[PDB]
Amino acid sequence: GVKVPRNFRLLEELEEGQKGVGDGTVSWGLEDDEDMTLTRWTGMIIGPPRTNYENRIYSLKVECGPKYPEAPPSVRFVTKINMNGINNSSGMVDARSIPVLAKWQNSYSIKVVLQELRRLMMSKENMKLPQPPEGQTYNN
Amino acid sequence: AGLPRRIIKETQRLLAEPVPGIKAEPDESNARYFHVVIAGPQDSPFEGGTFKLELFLPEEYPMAAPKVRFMTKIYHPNVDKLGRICLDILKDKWSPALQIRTVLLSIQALLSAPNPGDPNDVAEQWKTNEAQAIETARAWTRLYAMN
Repeated sequence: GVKVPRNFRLLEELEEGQKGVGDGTVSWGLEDDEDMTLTRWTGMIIGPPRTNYENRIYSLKVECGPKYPEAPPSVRFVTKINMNGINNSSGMVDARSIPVLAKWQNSYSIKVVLQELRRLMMSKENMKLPQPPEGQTYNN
Repeated sequence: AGLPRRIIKETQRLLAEPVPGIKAEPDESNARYFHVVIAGPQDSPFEGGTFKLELFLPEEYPMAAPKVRFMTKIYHPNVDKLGRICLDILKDKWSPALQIRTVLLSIQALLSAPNPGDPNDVAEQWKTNEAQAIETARAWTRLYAMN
């Protein structure tokens, strides 16, 4: 079929981010509003209800490299979180442990990644994990 | 089994009869994706500079407008911080009768004669202090468009 080139796909995601989607429990935008490369993004996830993540806002950094969206983006939590697939010391998201990233398709997007991480927060193996104090962030 | 004739024609015409001051090269992977360089027009504050632009022909081309954006930072009332271009024919006034060549020289004409009146800080600066806006445009040309 017809592939939309990286920069134009990212402009589409930019506009969708600004319009917002669904109930607004995930959101994304450019980290630097003068970054013409559209590389570094800020992600936000509202922790889901009836989990240990509830009523907490999670900030993330999402990096869309030169081969995005053929290649998956790199993701890390800024806000500290105890969650399977997330390195507990650095916040880095292990792609092999998150199915959307391990089985990446070029139809996916920053939105899809954030929605998946939020869905996974509701999983039996995550929803009961004791969390660090609210507000803490990793370094680097 | 490939591209519509029009695209083949327009692609081949861009490489055979190039618009003066404008270079266009095909992407090495995407036959609807083009890398453009526009020379700053003579007697403009962008003169002497070269500006990277990218062009994409969407599936619905020519029913749908081509997608165009600056990749070189530029101080201009019709170009934003991410390089997006506000030009009638790229959205509202686009018709299939227009072609890629028309878009490129129109963008070039925009550089030759900025339109501050267009419904941002840049455009507003160009209205109230045009002299300073022009020297700022020249400054950014020196900083971002000379290599």
